[PDB]
Amino acid sequence: VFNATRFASVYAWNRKRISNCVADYSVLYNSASFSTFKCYGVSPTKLNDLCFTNVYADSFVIRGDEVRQIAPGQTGKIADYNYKLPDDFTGCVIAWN
Amino acid sequence: DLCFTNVYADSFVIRGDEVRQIAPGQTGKIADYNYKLPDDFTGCVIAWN
Amino acid sequence: GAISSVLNDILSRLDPPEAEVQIDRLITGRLQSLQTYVTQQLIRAAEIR
Amino acid sequence: GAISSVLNDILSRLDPPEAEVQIDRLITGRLQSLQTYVTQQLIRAAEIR
Repeated sequence: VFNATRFASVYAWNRKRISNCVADYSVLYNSASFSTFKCYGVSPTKLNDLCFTNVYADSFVIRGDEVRQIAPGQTGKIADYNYKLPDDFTGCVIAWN
Repeated sequence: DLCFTNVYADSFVIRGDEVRQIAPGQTGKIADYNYKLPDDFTGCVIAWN
Repeated sequence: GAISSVLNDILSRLDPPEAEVQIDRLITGRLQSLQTYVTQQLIRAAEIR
Repeated sequence: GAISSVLNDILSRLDPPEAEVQIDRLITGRLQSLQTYVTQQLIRAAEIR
């Protein structure tokens, strides 16, 4: 999901199923890997404290200027055509160079 | 126009990409661990190259 | 209007800033409901009197 | 307190996220309007009873 050799295109973004495993996101704060890291429906530091039921990861690559429009309710040539997020979306968005 | 009682300036230098995380309620390495602003903090943030 | 109707879920999910906004929305809604309930109960109490 | 008093105008002009906030404001205001109307009607109905 994070360290895969090659992510799929946003045109056909891989649908990854994460289940029956321990989710530990402290690696992001335990090492400087990703420049951009933000959450909307939850807290970045409480992901490990709070346990979810079914976690799903979406991997895609877009232009740098197109990152700002990757969020719930956003519109543009990426949000409304290939990949869209629900307005009530609950999750986090991760980006790095 | 508004005159304050006591003014304290905190001068520090951080990584270029960490400036956007310096504000009340923001999250990040410096913000969460090293230097944190109060959530109800009243003040201004100034940065330059 | 909040993400969830449980205060514990908001506390365990969002940071103090956003958790406070969600809890404020929940408090506003529940307080409006309680004020309406109290007003209607006072009207019923006037009728009972 | 919203940008416009028409839901259709907000939907056409504003994006889904900001349109939702404005529609929530309009709904909230109209809800206190309905609450005031109902309270006045109930009080007048108690007097008429």
